[PDB]
Amino acid sequence: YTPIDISLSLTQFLLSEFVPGAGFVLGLVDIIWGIFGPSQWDAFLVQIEQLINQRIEEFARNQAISRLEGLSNLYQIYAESFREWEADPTNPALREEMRIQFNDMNSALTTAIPLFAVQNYQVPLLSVYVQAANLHLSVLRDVSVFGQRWGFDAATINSRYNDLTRLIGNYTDHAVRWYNTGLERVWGPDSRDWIRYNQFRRELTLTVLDIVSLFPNYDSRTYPIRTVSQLTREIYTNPVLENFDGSFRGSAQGIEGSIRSPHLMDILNSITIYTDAHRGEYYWSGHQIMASPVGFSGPEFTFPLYGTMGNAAPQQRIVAQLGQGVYRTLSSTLYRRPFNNNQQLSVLDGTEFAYGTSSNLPSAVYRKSGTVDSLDEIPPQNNNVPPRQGFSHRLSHVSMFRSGFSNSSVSIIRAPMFSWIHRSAEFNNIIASDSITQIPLVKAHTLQSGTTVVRGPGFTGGDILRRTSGGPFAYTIVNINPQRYRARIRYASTTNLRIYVTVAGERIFAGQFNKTMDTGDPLTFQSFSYATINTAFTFPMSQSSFTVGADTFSSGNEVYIDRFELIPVTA
Repeated sequence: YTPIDISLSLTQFLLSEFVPGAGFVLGLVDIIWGIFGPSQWDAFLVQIEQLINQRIEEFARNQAISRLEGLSNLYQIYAESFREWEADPTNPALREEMRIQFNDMNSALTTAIPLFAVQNYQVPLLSVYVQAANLHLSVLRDVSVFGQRWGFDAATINSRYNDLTRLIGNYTDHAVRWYNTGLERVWGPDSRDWIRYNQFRRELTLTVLDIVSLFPNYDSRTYPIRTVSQLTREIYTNPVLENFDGSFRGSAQGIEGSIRSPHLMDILNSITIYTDAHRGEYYWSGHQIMASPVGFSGPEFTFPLYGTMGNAAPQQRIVAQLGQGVYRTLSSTLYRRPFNNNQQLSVLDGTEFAYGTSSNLPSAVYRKSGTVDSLDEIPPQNNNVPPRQGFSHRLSHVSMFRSGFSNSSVSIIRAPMFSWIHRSAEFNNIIASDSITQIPLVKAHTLQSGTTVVRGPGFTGGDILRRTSGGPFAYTIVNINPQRYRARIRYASTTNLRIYVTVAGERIFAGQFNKTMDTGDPLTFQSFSYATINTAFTFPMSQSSFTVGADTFSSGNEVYIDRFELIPVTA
């Protein structure tokens, strides 16, 4: 029912079944554009108005909704026209309609996008804007790969491809511009301001940012074959903070500060919870987390203590990661609002950890279960299977916003922050043939000195690595699935430089590449480019080591790398 439900089901369709044809077009109508009436575009608008406390003026609101329902009729016609032509691609009448349907569908999308960027209303119309933007690029990709078989000429086919590459950027820049602007207009000093701030961050990551991160994959000339992306970013939930209503007039920075800093991806192995108690009320006081690197090549590190190590109950409540990991939490909150030390409480007295499998697997119950369901905020991506099987995110970290002490404090809050990484972020770095595999560099094993993980711009799928002086970036383990590959790095830089790759520690291939931006410049879609290394190579071992670095530039510049790509040579 909710747009967050719908956007996650669309994201997986754009990750797994992202090959063009009749099946891809039949999918867009069956998830988004098959809606009759306005009851689905209304909900897509309400989900952001309810968040920013401002409704779109009804003229621009009806005009945008009716413009969508107009596109919804046109694309259904375009869809059924595509299906007829694929079943018989020689019929001249089917090819003529195919050219006519695209020319009408393209022009009608070009005329409809301005209605989703109305003056002083671009932020609420954003999820609708990216929905229409995703549709415009898909049909501009169809002509680049099928237009020559429809009857289009080389000149008009090439003209539409330059529209494809230009709009992958201008749509993205518009989305990140008004995501950041909308994020700021909600951020505030007090507690309920942060709740609105993190909810805006969570719901628009799922309904906007996760979709825009896949726009580059429509480039049929950059990705001539199949490609798979990995969303490594984390989004957060707080059962204690979100379940109650009263705004704790304290620190929104203190909560945001309790979020972990940009980091390499790690697999949450286990968590040990310590239990304190106050006036006959036992609760989750603190915990300790153990995690492992991507793949499992290194040992497992343990994080410093979160919270206080209370022994009101035995510490033995260690919870592991099994099956596909933890997909869902059912927490129970304990509040205590006395009347003017006299302790206040804002803690948890129980949480169920549900496991992801295609079969039965019993939960991990800390003390007891509750009805503060993370599934209500992390909905599943597949709905025709039980949520345990069709989950969209896996638990990756459990930090905590903490405050107060049982000794000498009047108020106490122990609210763990649940970090949810996307499911597409695989446990290991699998390198596949017959497909262009994308490994975001945050999936690396270790960083070398002088390499910084920095918050991503918003369109890369996650955070990125940064370096300001020549040297290796990170060292990552790969797994290969008679094949040789071409190395391609998506990078940003303020200087001409040399990007190199090192395979198994021995052979090393490099290349001279160009700068993309000036110094003191925001990270824009145009600031990123593809640096392809010419020579192709093999992997000695079935599990290899892959180093990517950059040098030959004056110190004091900025070099960003989002990911590297491995391209099969045969295809």
